[PDB]
Amino acid sequence: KFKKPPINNPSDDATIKLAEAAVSVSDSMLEMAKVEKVITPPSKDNTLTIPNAYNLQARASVDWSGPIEELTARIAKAAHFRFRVLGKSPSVPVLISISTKDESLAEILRDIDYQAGKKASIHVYPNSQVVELRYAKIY
Amino acid sequence: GIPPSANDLLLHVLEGVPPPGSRRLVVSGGDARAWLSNEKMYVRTNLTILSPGWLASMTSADGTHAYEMQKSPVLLVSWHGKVMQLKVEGL
Amino acid sequence: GIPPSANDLLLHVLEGVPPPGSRRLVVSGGDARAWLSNEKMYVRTNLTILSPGWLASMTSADGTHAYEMQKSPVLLVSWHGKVMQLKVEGL
Amino acid sequence: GCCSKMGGINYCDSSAGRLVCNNGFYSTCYCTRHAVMDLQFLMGCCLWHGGVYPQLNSSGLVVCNDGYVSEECSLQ
Amino acid sequence: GCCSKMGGINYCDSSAGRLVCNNGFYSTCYCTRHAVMDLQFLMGCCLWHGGVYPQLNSSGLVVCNDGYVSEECSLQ
Amino acid sequence: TGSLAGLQKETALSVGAQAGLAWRAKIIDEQLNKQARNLDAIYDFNSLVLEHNILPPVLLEGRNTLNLADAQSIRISDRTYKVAKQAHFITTPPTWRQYLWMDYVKPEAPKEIWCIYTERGWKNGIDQANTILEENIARIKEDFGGMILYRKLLAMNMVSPPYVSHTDLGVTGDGSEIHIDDRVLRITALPELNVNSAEWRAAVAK
Amino acid sequence: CFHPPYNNFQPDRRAVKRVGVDTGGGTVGLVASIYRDSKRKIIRDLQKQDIQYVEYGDTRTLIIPTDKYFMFSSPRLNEICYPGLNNVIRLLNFYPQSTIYVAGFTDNVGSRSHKRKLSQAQAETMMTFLWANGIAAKRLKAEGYGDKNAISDNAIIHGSAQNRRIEIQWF
Amino acid sequence: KLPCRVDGACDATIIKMMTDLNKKGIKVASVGQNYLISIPASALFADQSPRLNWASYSLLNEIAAFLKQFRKIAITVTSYSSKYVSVKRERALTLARSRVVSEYLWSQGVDSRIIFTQGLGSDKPITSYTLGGDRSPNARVEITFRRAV
Amino acid sequence: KLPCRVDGACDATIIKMMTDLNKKGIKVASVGQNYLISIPASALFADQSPRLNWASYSLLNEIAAFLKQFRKIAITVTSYSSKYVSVKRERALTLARSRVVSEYLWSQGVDSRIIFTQGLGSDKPITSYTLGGDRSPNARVEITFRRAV
Repeated sequence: KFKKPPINNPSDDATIKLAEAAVSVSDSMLEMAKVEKVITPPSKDNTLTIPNAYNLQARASVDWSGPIEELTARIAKAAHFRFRVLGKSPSVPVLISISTKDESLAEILRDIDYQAGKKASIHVYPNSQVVELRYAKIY
Repeated sequence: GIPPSANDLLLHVLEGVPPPGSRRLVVSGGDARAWLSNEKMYVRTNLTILSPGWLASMTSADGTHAYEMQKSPVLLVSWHGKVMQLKVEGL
Repeated sequence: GIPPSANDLLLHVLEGVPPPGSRRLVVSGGDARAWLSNEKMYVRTNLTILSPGWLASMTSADGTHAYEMQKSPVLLVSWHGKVMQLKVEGL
Repeated sequence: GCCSKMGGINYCDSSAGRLVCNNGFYSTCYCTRHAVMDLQFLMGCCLWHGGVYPQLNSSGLVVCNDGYVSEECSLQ
Repeated sequence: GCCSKMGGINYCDSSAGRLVCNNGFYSTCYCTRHAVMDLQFLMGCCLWHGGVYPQLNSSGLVVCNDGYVSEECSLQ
Repeated sequence: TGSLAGLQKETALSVGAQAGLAWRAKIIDEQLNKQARNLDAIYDFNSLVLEHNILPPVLLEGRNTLNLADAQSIRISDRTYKVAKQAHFITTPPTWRQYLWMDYVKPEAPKEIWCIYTERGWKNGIDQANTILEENIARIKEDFGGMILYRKLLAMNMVSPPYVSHTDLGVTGDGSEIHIDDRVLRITALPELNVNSAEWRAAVAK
Repeated sequence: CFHPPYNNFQPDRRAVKRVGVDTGGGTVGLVASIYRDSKRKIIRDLQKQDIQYVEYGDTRTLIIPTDKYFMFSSPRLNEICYPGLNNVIRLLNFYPQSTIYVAGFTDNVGSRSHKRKLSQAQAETMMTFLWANGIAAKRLKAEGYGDKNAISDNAIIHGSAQNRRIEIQWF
Repeated sequence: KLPCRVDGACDATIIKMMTDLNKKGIKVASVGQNYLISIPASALFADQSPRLNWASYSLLNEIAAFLKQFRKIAITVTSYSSKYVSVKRERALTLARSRVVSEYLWSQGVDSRIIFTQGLGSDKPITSYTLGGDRSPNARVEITFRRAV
Repeated sequence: KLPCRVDGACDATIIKMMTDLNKKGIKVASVGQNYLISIPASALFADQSPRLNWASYSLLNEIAAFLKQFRKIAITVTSYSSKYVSVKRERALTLARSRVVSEYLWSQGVDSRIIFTQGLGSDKPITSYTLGGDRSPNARVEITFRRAV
């Protein structure tokens, strides 16, 4: 008998076409990210703004596709920290999309802070046990 | 050329009173109300509208949203971090 | 007078979007797509066209070729050093 | 049978859009249309456009309210 | 029978335009029209011209789109 | 015909196409709904939006262009760039459902040679639905690739960024209606390609 | 009996259970044991699962698919497919003097460092699973290549699926 | 044409698996809209190690099938153990146990948004009788959630 | 009206000739999309001379009939021998053997574009048992290709 190892479930041509589009999207993003990193080298990291402490090492798996404030409040309530909001919330809402699996709350907050970008910022004060969300001075 | 400020009918939409001369639309799948006055929908809900795009928006003190937008038989909303759809009939 | 530079529909042909107002043609025998808009054929492929002759040509970054030519029910192509033919229907 | 293996239906709570059984447990059945349903599949054509423009056509073409033509509802 | 003396047809891979058998071997059968075929013989007249010009003629002459006259399709 | 010695219904295709198109559209919609989160991860329009909620423009690229205008004269070019669409204010980001979702309405409006022609129409409708899905995929890929090309050319210093001017008003209005903090925002310069090649910046990746 | 999670890394007593259950014949049980303990029966069992065996000259090679013997995009070993791993250990027990080379291969999707790291992690995981069953550490070496030397075309779906693999060679 | 209930859900089925879990010995409690599932550590893990037994996956499948009947946003998994060597070893053991349990629960198809995991060691006992090891009643894993609407 | 398969090819026929060649003694191997045919030199040539026997043309016809079943671009034919007198004589012998084999294969109707011929002498052995002459297992001719689409 002659056989070759990978014999999976039968495939659909719609999924085949979506995969063929997604590979080209992926390596276009890879080339653009490489060019962007070469032109602009970053020099600072948000570890200074968001440090870790005890009871920030409890872990979480999250799949969230909504606004930032409710998710940040849930993370702060699970981390047993007070929650503070600074600035005016914009009329067009700040939307985030997180889909992770089994990582620490400090890493969750850092990914949320990086995905927020120029609209909002996350700060953590462990001596006062405060998680702070501040909105940008725009509009 | 100063642009117009807003539509003052969204205050009545926020309070829940339908616009005069309008007709009601049937909304299924979630907690929302909708009216049609001048080939535009006015939607009263506390959810977040994601896909179809709105023209004007107001917010109340307790967290209720009022939208002015063009007509469409479907709305894409986020409930508590989960994306779902609302069906609009009677257009 | 300066001759025209190109036809800007070939960018959409390279991206795979058909030109507006055109109709589809059926291509058999190989991996190619063709459209007919103004009694001219627009062909998107990655093979090499040998016999019938084309009017304008563009190339993408990944090796995709887009041709503007006159209508014809047959094409001669080179695949991997082998010459074969493609059948065009719907003209 | 909504409140099966319980005491039966007490009333429709329209604030949540759910039935209440004769115990203190909420039921899984809906009783208003303004209840949270996980709707992901909707029928009808000219979706994600302005809807079907209500003109009557000699041909079988279906045109949406934004000028788009729906090929799926169009008769061949 | 395409996948004969094998486990039968798994699915049509449209990226290559070929059937896949239930083992790991590609089949020799085509399953899309956009597959590499070694076509050398094609029928029809006014080939290597613009094609048949669609006018209806009182006589039996067949004219191509470049002004050529096809004597093979032309009736005597 | 042949050698010298050799010389000496249509409604089934239509109903098969009209059934197969809707059936294939429903199966394509189910397969699209199976992969909802991966499509959101791939076509992330939300994180490509600029500072003042402005959708980036769409750019098209062509390489190694030749035109035979007529006899005795040809025109060639090395590269060409075009602005297909222009930037504008948005309130919501786009989603993949406006591009990829197909339309399904259930049709409830209905023998020697009937079956084979019904089967032929049944395959024809499936082929038509596959062609429609391919065109939709090409359209969304074109839009996303144009936005990625704009983001690359902004770092490569060939396009200009949009310019936003905001005017601040105080407490405006009459005694019957007031507004507390009016702010009017207007973009004054649209993005455009530049022709000054001496100001371009190159990128060498180690 | 047999514990499904790797039998606590103990040598299984497969023959005595069969010759104890086939008595109510001893000769029939011995014939069945000497049939099912043969090398060709192990090779045909590995043919019943999706593992390929190639012998050419004095070098033997096993091909194992990561899509079924690993969890998705992880160096974690899929615990559901443990009979294939046990048959791999049973086949490798027949050559107690040779040296083992294990190599990891992925397809073309992703970044170069990501492909190299995933291949290296899968190769180290498979080498550790080989080491924990009795094979000494001086006879093992693991290496992870990316899309360097593929066996099929990466521009097609089935050919790209055939390229993600673990190669085990011995003399 | 509209759906009439939450799909794959039945109140009789909920009562049936609540009664079955209470007869098996897994404690299921409901006060208001809050729900608690308490599992002893001996029915899931080995003797003070973060390794699941092969036969506990059926119990985990039953717990997942019970959890699919509700609509929820966040689940919390908390682990408690007893004193063996020091505090660092027992906190690490409880964190690893909660990580493995929530990994299998997230691998199965529960329709939640966030799952939080913590291991508290031996800080909060529920019984003053502390003579056993993993057979003690205060060595357990707890799954808490709130039913939404 | 369109063709339904590649002409003159069948999967059952491919399996039949693979089984027949493996039972005869010619090694046929397939890994991924690469195909290898390994032939002992005693079944084709004389005792360390580049002269084909008259009876080996039936085997060459069988190999050509197997090779017509696929679509391909390039074929590689490589010859290996054993140590007889020096290195120059064995490289010349292997080059002549590969030239003759590829000449007869190109004379028959294989639909390939390029056929490459090389003779490596005795540089790459597959077996440490090197006592025989042309009867040794490491004296062989190898035909490798990749199936295209």
